[PDB]
Amino acid sequence: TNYKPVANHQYNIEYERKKKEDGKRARADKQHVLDMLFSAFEKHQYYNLKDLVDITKQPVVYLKEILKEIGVQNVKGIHKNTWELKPE
Amino acid sequence: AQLKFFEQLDQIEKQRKDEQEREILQLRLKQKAKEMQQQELAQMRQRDANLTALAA
Amino acid sequence: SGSSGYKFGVLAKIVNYMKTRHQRGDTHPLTLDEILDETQHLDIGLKQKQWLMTEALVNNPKIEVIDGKYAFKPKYNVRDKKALLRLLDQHDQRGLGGILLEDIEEALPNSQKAVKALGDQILFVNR
Amino acid sequence: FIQMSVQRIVEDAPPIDLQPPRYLLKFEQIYLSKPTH
Amino acid sequence: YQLYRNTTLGNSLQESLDELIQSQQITPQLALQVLLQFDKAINAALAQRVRNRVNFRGSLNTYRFCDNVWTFVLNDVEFREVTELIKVDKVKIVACD
Amino acid sequence: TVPKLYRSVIEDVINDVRDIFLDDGVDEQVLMELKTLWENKLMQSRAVDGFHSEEEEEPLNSEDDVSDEEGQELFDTENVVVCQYDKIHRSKNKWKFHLKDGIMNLNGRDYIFSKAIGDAEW
Amino acid sequence: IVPQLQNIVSTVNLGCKLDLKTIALRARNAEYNPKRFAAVIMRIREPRTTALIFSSGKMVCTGAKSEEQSRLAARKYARVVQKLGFPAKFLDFKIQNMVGSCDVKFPIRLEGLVLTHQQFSSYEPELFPGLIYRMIKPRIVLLIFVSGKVVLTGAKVRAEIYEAFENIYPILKGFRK
Amino acid sequence: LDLAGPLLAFLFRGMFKNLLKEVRIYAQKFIDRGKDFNLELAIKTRIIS
Repeated sequence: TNYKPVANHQYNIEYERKKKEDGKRARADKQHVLDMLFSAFEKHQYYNLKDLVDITKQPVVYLKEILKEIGVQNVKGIHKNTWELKPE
Repeated sequence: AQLKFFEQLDQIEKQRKDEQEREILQLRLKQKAKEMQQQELAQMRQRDANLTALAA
Repeated sequence: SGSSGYKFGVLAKIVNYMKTRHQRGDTHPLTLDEILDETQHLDIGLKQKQWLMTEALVNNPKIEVIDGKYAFKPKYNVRDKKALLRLLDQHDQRGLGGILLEDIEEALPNSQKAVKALGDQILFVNR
Repeated sequence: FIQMSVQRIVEDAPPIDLQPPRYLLKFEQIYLSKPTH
Repeated sequence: YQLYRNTTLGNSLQESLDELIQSQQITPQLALQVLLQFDKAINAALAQRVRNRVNFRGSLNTYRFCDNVWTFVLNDVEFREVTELIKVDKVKIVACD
Repeated sequence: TVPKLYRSVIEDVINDVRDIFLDDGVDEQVLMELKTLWENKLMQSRAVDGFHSEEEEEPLNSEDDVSDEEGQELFDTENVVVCQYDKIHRSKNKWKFHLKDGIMNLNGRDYIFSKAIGDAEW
Repeated sequence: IVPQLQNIVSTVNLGCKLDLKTIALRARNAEYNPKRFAAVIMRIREPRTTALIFSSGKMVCTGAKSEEQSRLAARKYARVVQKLGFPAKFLDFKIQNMVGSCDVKFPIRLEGLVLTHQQFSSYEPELFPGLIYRMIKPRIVLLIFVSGKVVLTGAKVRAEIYEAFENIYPILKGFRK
Repeated sequence: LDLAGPLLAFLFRGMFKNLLKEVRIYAQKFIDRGKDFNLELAIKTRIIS
């Protein structure tokens, strides 16, 4: 019933993926990221934070700071803290 | 250059089609998401071309 | 998406560049061409430059231009970083509605100003 | 209960579906071995 | 990858393109579109057309890795492919993933 | 087997830029002029014939040196190899290269490989 | 027996903000891949040494086999930064550790009294054959391989490596096969 | 008249369903990370015993 495996097979598979894309990324070129975010904002005035996280390789915390600068998060009553361009 | 200008005027008819595209901006969303992916790919490839220029 | 000229948010970069020099402490009135030269977007094309003046500059609610050269628009008052004691002296003004976003960048880090303020009669409380 | 009903209870039970990829589990024939401690 | 533009093939192309612009035959922008077409075409042809199995060796100098592209420079090297052998004392190697 | 690939690629590219040319308002004679210009250059360089050719904490600089002029790396005539890397490996100063799809212009001659394996000490 | 130093790891502050991308493109033999790690790895041939030069101006140097070699290599790395054009300074060249290796020259088995007491010794055969004898009075970790090679690690100064080996020498002499 | 077998079946029937339910919950969580599960570690041996 009980074998002697060293590294569980499931654990070894995630490792290669976790290595391939080292977690998230670094913190730079915010203006270049802003132009890409603006193209996404044109597609939808309010954009889900999780969808933006998929769009940007950079870490969520760094992305949130850029998103807060462009506009205040608005819940919209649907949750997800949708991000919209500031009226100013 | 006047033929060039009238070709530009048909491009302006294409831009009236682009005003329809301004009304356009679902399937259009998937295509523009593909365009965002393409813009990231283009930044990466421009950096690759900069590397090729060092090779040049 | 209405009408957009060349790269998206060229105006936003122009606003950021205008903000950067003021925070740096080098303040000069800048024409739209001068800000475009600083951003390196000056060769954006004649139609795109005209679009920025006609729509992007007009869109901003607080945009201020003295005459030939545009002037800082987010804060009408210059970021002097001085006479804070004088601002306190008028209690009714109460520092002219001073904002933390305006501070921590006027010409020095807020923490250095806070150490000077603590020694002075001025007291800082943040609701 | 051992000889017949137990095989029938495991053999006949809802198939396990769990999904992107999905995962299927199917039960076969129950074996019972003499008491052992 | 705009990798193969500075090759005999790719440069002869660019030179040809530059001249047409100068003689008002073609214009730029269209020329960029042509280069883009070239990238797809050279890449496609390389991966599926001809293959050779070989064996080899070298001696290192500089290396660089950026944009997932390795650029080496070997000195006093020797690269033999199948029957043919080469005697090189200065070789630059650019390699994409 | 190399002039063949080049013809192959030139043909394929010409047929694909044909569409671009006509759509950008271009006579097909200028497309055939491009082909001719392209062929001419290679036939003039005479690198090969072909089927189209048939037609104190501060004074840090006192000792100096330790590094060398970076010009020793660039000649512009240096044997240039373009290839695809599978795995590059380095233990201590020992490097091993696992390369593929490469075109090697060396000793003046042109070579190709689907795979190349090398060894070098740094 | 006298232990021989095999590795010196040192940290030296260059004193100013450095742009990593510019350093990688110019300085020869300098790999800077952001995804795997955040620092430029620079290697020099004359004294073997691999150095990670960090972005905020802190440099860690490794691979040197003596006290003088580590300082000389670090000075050369600082000189290269000055040659690039970044302002370069040398600050607190402080050794962090010196791994040393030696052979007692006799076979060693410590198992007989390990069973009775193992306060300073921890040994698991599956994890590794070597037994780790973390020692408190001179802070070092000494690992005994059954063959007799002892590797001492963690010593911030040259004297500690020698003192620990002299201290552990009687225990091994007692358990000599 | 119910006997020993037809009463143990009523007890066994539901408990086997409980092992199957549990297998679903455990593997479900793992499938979500995309990790992939192992049914040998998914069966909780004590639900029937």
